[PDB]
Amino acid sequence: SGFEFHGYARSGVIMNDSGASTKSGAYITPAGETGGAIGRLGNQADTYVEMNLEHKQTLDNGATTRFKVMVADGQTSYNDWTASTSDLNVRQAFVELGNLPTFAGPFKGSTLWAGKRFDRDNFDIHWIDSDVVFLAGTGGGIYDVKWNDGLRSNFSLYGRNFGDIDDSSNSVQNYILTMNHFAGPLQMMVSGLRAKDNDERKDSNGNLAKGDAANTGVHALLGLHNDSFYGLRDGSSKTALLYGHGLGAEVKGIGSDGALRPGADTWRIASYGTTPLSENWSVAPAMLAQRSKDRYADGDSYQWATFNLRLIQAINQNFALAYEGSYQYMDLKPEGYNDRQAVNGSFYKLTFAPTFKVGSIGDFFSRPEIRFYTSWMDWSKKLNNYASDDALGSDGFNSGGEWSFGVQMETWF
Amino acid sequence: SGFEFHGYARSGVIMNDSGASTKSGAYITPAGETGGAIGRLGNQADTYVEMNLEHKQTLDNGATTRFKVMVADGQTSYNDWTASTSDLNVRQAFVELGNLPTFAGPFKGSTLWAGKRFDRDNFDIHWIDSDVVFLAGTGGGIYDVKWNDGLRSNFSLYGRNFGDIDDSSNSVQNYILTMNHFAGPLQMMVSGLRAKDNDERKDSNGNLAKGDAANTGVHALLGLHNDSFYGLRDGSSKTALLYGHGLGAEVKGIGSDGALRPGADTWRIASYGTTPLSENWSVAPAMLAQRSKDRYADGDSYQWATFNLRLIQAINQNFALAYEGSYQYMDLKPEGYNDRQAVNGSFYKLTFAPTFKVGSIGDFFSRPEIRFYTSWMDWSKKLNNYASDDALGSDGFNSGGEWSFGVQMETWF
Amino acid sequence: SGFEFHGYARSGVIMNDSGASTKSGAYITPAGETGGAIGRLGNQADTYVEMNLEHKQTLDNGATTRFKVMVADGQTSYNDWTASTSDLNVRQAFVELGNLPTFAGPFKGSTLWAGKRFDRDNFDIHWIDSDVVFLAGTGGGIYDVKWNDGLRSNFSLYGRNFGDIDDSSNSVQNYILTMNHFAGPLQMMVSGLRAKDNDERKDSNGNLAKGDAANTGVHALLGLHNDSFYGLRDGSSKTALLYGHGLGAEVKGIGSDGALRPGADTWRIASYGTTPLSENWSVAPAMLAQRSKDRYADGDSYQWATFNLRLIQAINQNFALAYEGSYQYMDLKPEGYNDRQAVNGSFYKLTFAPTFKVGSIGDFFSRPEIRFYTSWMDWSKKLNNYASDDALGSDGFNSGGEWSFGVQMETWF
Ligand SMILES: OC[C@H]1O[C@@](CO)(O[C@H]2O[C@H](CO)[C@@H](O)[C@H](O)[C@H]2O)[C@@H](O)[C@@H]1O
Ligand SMILES: OC[C@H]1O[C@@](CO)(O[C@H]2O[C@H](CO)[C@@H](O)[C@H](O)[C@H]2O)[C@@H](O)[C@@H]1O
Ligand SMILES: OC[C@H]1O[C@@](CO)(O[C@H]2O[C@H](CO)[C@@H](O)[C@H](O)[C@H]2O)[C@@H](O)[C@@H]1O
Ligand SMILES: OC[C@H]1O[C@@](CO)(O[C@H]2O[C@H](CO)[C@@H](O)[C@H](O)[C@H]2O)[C@@H](O)[C@@H]1O
Ligand SMILES: OC[C@H]1O[C@@](CO)(O[C@H]2O[C@H](CO)[C@@H](O)[C@H](O)[C@H]2O)[C@@H](O)[C@@H]1O
Ligand SMILES: OC[C@H]1O[C@@](CO)(O[C@H]2O[C@H](CO)[C@@H](O)[C@H](O)[C@H]2O)[C@@H](O)[C@@H]1O
Ligand SMILES: [Ca+2]
Ligand SMILES: [Ca+2]
Ligand SMILES: [Ca+2]
Repeated sequence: SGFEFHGYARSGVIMNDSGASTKSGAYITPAGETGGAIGRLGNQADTYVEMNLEHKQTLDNGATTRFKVMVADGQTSYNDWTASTSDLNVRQAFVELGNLPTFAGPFKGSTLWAGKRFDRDNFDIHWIDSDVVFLAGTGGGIYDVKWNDGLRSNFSLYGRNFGDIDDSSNSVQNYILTMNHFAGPLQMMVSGLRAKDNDERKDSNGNLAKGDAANTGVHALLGLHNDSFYGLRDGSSKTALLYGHGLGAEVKGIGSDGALRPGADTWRIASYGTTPLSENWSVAPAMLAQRSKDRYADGDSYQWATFNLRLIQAINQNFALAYEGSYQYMDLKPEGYNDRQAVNGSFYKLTFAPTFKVGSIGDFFSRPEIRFYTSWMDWSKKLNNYASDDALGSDGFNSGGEWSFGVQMETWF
Repeated sequence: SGFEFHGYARSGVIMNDSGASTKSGAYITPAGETGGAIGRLGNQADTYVEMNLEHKQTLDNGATTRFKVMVADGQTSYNDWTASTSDLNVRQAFVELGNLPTFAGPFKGSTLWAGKRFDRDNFDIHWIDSDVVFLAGTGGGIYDVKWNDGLRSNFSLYGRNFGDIDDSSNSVQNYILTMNHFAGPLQMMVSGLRAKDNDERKDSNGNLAKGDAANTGVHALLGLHNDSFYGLRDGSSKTALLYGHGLGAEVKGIGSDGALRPGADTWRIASYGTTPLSENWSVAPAMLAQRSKDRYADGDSYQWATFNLRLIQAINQNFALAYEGSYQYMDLKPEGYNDRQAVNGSFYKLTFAPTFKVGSIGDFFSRPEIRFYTSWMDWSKKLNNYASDDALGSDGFNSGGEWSFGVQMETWF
Repeated sequence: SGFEFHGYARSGVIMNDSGASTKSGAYITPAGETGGAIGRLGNQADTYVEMNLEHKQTLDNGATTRFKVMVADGQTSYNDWTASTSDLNVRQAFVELGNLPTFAGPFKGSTLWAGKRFDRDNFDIHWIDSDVVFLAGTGGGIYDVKWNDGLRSNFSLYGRNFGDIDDSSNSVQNYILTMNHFAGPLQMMVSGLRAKDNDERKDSNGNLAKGDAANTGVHALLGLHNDSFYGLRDGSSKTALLYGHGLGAEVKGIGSDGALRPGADTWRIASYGTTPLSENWSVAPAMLAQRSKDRYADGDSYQWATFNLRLIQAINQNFALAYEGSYQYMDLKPEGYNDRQAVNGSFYKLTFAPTFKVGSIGDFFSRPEIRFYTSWMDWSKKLNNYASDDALGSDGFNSGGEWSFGVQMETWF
């Protein structure tokens, strides 16, 4: 065949009760810095776009060829001309050679790839704008090596960079070796990471950028992909247990954190489900919790847990009422790192969003959708103290209740 | 259906009688700073490109779905690699849900939209590179609410930003509420603008960026869309009378000027027509005049009137001779704002441009076209004094007559 | 017709025997600064992408219409988000009017164009990532003016810029006039270049950027396009003899070098061939040699010669073994320019690269291909002294043997 255009786009407005700007984002809480994402409905004011241009090809012998480029940009500005603050950048550029006649045995229907890409098998928890696992970078590998006709595996090498790619003395390559095995509903992912002399990166001045930074890492994922809402109702669900040590201590963006100590230790649990309550109501609960010790400073600790609950109610074939509630508890002990002060407390979010679409309302993933919304946000005052250049506690976002309103669209195809 | 690729692109060269650079642009005159556009033929040396990638969709029930992104860049450099000066940026990203089976009554054939976009109903005077009205930003709204079967209306909320989107104390959101009514050839547009605490934006130093800047504004447009050359000959024409106060004092780019005073008052007239003189000649006159008082400085005044005249002459089915004459009078009293000195005088432009195309020559909008040209420009010497970093009066562009030559292409599809 | 998406994309990884970064690139040798490219197989660690979006159109009368934009970006970073270092930029934007019913005689099937583009008739030596001739910029022209039914010619005007396009006193336009004639396998190209007052460009401080820089230039290309491997075996081959003086002294990127002296004199020879040794082996030898005197400093001299040899061996219908050997000699006498020290010596490169593809292996240009590789590089220690911020001699790339490994994809469609 030929060309295909795919992509994602969110774009909207959010204002407080006075018709002016406020803070918003799935990562605005102090916990957000270590991955503590909260509900995103009516809580995203940026114009984010991803453009996927593809060149597919099928040969008569069954062999496939595929090329894809991803160009992305994310703007907080509402203006029609954002050249000065543009973030337009090529995120992906890779080729896939699939179903080769020459590959036999366990390599029968396997697909070889190379270039810069997001791993095909990454997966996320949509309502919280957080990936469960996100393996990206530049490299190569093979998908779907079928063993015994009931155990498939992926093997790959992904390369990333740490520090300033322009400053040779403050730049390091981080490599990741990963084997991903799938056996029915079960998934076992194991990665080995390594960035030689990461601890010896000198900044522009001549001093050590870190000194106690890790040079290696280990990462693992244990996942369960169900075809029912946790086995008790129609729907679907996914549960994943993540573990990381050293450079592997950042369990979502694998190999994306160059500041982790050798002893940085992380455990994380991601879980969510989709289930129809009635021919008009659908519910999707999700939880993300993490425990990270000795991450950036000796003796530090970052603990938080997010609970998100999205509910849609079909009224028409085109109109639905969506609701979202987020709850997050956090206890962060930064030990002076980044001028952060130890903090603990909770964050809450309530959103009511009338939604229009043409697709199946009971489907959380049917996308052309336009929504109007209102949110209420509150939190323990102590969280204001985590940072001084933070969102919580800045000018006009420190009181108890904060109200926001807006309109936005979101799609993918 | 699926994917659609649409766009615009102009690109070419302009040199003076010595084979070296000169000044060019529809906005080069002192009047240009307040909107005083002049003829653009042979007067645009940049490579400007707009790329529109769309994903349209039609459901069996008549409902439509549409997503569009616009990526643009504008370069003055003639080089094949402009990475260092690139202005590539996402101008638009929106979705439209049209003709929903669930929308009845006045909402019958209406289309709902959200995201970042240029209003569907903006319209321009092409030969002068000036929109009559340009509503753009991020928001949402609805098009074509049919009342009594002879009165359609559009309602919407558009959001924009003033100042540095990165500097929190020098950054403000400006919101625009607008109702646009159409009744046959008549159009009545009304907008309310509001940017809370615009007057309190402190620059990076700590001082007020303005102090006497407006926080609100009002804007109106009275348009007449004819199906004849001003009712006296075959063709078409449009006339619009624009008025603005406060933040609405910038009558073209609505909500785009954050330095306007509360008492800034502006009146503007836009008018043009298209008419075939014979089966081989076509003429298009256009006029843009403006009166703006107390705009940026107390007691200031900007007045100017542009007269453009584009003539084409079919010689073949592929060759045409195009001519353009521009005349502009201006009287500007800046009262010391920006180091500008009060000035008054006139500007002239004559352009002869052999043109090649495949489309209908009598049509001013059939686009694939390549043109060669020569231009002569002259103006009142006094205009050289408006500014010191101006175009008129810079090194090599201060004498009486100024000749230019070049080639350029222009399209849209 | 409508839309066409075409492009090029290379993307991969290169690491040394310690799993860390190394130097790589077809232009890393001291000779590279004056065009001395070496083998590129397994010697390109960047993610370079070119996206070509086109809008073609054919009218019933045979007349064609074509619009093309090329958007490119090149990153050395392996990361999935390169907004901070993005080089995304519009490289081309042009229109072509082909086969006009009105064009008769020698203009019969000729094609008119204008805008920013790379000349349709540029051609390169692929394995060494070097164009033989590269005419690009902004202008207009005509392709295929048929004389006597055995002599075709292209005539064109190309515009380029020297210096900082933003700094008016350090900015100059360089214009190129070129006539390119083809008579069977023979090609004769002649260009006149001129940048008025190039020698008078004052940098930001107020001093002359150069002072002894050239204002004009001359360029000539003599080429032979064969339908056999140098007339002794099946295949193909091309040989070109290039000459340049003054501004024409940079014989590849015509009009792209603003620092050349008036007496800069350059001779270059490019030649390569393609030939199948057997139904499984294919060989492609290539040579690039250059002699450049009085280039940037009076009495300077840059001489070098690159010999590249690519060999592929089909093992399957999808698996091939590719080998590449590069040899380069250089004798450079910079005469103090840029802090370079006169140097002489040779560079060697051996690369073994198992390659996967679906297309014709014996075809060096069939593209979807994924390769794994290992390279060995060594050079005369003296070359380390050419510059201090060079690649040869930097930290960890100064010893004798340097090994590298990696995987990468490369395509075009
Ligand atoms: O359809 C798969 C494809 O969609 C993207 C957006 O282009 O992700 C969106 O859709 C997913 C469902 O398949 C959601 O889980 C996700 O949150 C949403 O952004 C791609 O990332 C994915 O490849
Ligand atoms: O799939 C792309 C990739 O983008 C990230 C940012 O790294 O998230 C953006 O794109 C998603 C598309 O699926 C959106 O759902 C998300 O809202 C947006 O921020 C990744 O999380 C995702 O893997
Ligand atoms: O065809 C409508 C579409 O064309 C654009 C360029 O993409 O505007 C061009 O064509 C108009 C005629 O429809 C001209 O009036 C205008 O000056 C010209 O740039 C778009 O702006 C418009 O949506
Ligand atoms: O339509 C896009 C929008 O771009 C502006 C700049 O804001 O003008 C550019 O794009 C036009 C496309 O119609 C071109 O005709 C014009 O020459 C170019 O500068 C607006 O005026 C226009 O509405
Ligand atoms: O196929 C022509 C077209 O391909 C490009 C890449 O898009 O060049 C590639 O293919 C050429 C063979 O036709 C190679 O010689 C060249 O090295 C390779 O990059 C374009 O440059 C060319 O227009
Ligand atoms: O064809 C585009 C043009 O790009 C240059 C850089 O000016 O080279 C890049 O693009 C080529 C596409 O054919 C690639 O083959 C090449 O590897 C890449 O660096 C020119 O050499 C080429 O003419
Ligand atoms: Ca805070
Ligand atoms: Ca001046
Ligand atoms: Ca060196």
